[PDB]
Amino acid sequence: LTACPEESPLLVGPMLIEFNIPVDLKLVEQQNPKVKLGGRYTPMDCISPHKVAIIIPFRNRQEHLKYWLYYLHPILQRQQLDYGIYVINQAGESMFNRAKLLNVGFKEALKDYDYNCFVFSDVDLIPMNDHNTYRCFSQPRHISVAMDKFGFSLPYVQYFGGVSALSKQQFLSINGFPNNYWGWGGEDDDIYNRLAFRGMSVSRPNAVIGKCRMIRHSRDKKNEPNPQRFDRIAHTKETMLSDGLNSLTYMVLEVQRYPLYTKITVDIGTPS
Amino acid sequence: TELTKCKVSHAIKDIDGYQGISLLEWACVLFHTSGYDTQAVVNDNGSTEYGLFQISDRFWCKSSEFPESENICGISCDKLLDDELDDDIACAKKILAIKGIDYWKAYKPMCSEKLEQWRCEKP
Ligand SMILES: O=c1ccn([C@@H]2O[C@H](COP(=O)(O)OP(=O)(O)O[C@H]3O[C@H](CO)[C@@H](O)[C@H](O)[C@H]3O)[C@@H](O)[C@H]2O)c(=O)[nH]1
Ligand SMILES: O=c1ccn([C@@H]2O[C@H](COP(=O)(O)OP(=O)(O)O)[C@@H](O)[C@H]2O)c(=O)[nH]1
Ligand SMILES: [Ca+2]
Ligand SMILES: [Mn+2]
Repeated sequence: LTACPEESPLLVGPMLIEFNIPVDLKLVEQQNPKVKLGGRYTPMDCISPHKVAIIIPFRNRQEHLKYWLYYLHPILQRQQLDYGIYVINQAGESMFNRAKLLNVGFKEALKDYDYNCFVFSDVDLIPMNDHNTYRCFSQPRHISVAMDKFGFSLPYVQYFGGVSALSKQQFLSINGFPNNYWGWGGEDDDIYNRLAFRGMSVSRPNAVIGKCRMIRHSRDKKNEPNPQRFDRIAHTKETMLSDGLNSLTYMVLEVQRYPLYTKITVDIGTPS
Repeated sequence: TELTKCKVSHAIKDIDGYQGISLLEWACVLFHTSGYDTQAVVNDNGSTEYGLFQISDRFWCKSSEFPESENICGISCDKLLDDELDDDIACAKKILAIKGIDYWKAYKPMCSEKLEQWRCEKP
């Protein structure tokens, strides 16, 4: 009944991450018997102050999700987090909208439990060191700091894509994420801007414990580079007041509870 | 061909300073423009942008599907998809002289500050 230590005694540090040997979700449920229906886990040893909803923007990436679940589930437990896994599956075939799904993940996960922390994670990013905690900090946290994709370097100091974490309040303070970014790129830069325009700075683990692997993959159809991103990014200051949580509309088509996660299929509209 | 900051920086030397843009700014603009990929191809509004610089076939190069284009740079767009940057650079130079750095939309919003991070730190 005593709180979990600040740093988990279960940590292993650097880890081997590879995507060659096929995974069997059944074998994963097997290895992770503590994860309950829906992909919920709560430490029974101590009391974590980190009630974390991990939100994954999704559409046709089940193979990546397999690896994600396999690697992350053991890690999140090692980190003694009271967590929930949410896969926000974009229904349909129109342009992919990453940030909007993230917004949905926020509202949907809140329907389940009183989470105070939100980790937005893409499906293809695996942390290579368990010291890179998936929780919230005194400032918005950028987690996928050093991706093999970028030579294990932050590509630019203003970068906020991949995996990040905002407390409920930090998130609420910026009207959440934007819903108007259709297609690839820029939404993460917009989110970055939103933080600065609200007095928040970015917190990050250093480049060594922040090492991360992104499963190699090609850009998906219906998620082409958004030709407008650069212009939309220049107006974040004004648009963030009218495009975000407060302007979110979506319809839930299906809520699925598997043993290792909760997948929610939603209709989020079209680029208009 | 996915290049790197330093590779880009060394292959791009001849353009440094032209129209007042430094190598720090180009490294920044090019990362956001094509992720340094010389074979980057992207659609916009019924037109295509080619290579490291994302030169458009609308007015700058000739693409088989746009024999009408002004082809201001006088080159086939496919020549901007190989790994020889000489012609890409000369074309980029013309765009700078004519339309200016604002052709690259990532410049203002992404490369207006914090340029030191874009320097190549390898000899
Ligand atoms: O058809 C699709 C397209 C995207 N996604 C999800 O969207 C994320 C991003 O798409 P992807 O092509 O993998 O993005 P990247 O270009 O590889 O990744 C980085 O760059 C984007 C641009 O900076 C970001 O915003 C991402 O957050 C960041 O991790 C994916 O990881 C998935 O979680 C799907 O599930 N299905
Ligand atoms: O904890 C889990 C989650 C998933 N699955 C398996 O993974 C499949 C899910 O496929 P997908 O998400 O593509 O299903 P769809 O949403 O398209 O019904 C299930 O049917 C199971 O066979 C499993 O065995 N354990
Ligand atoms: Ca060339
Ligand atoms: Mn990716």
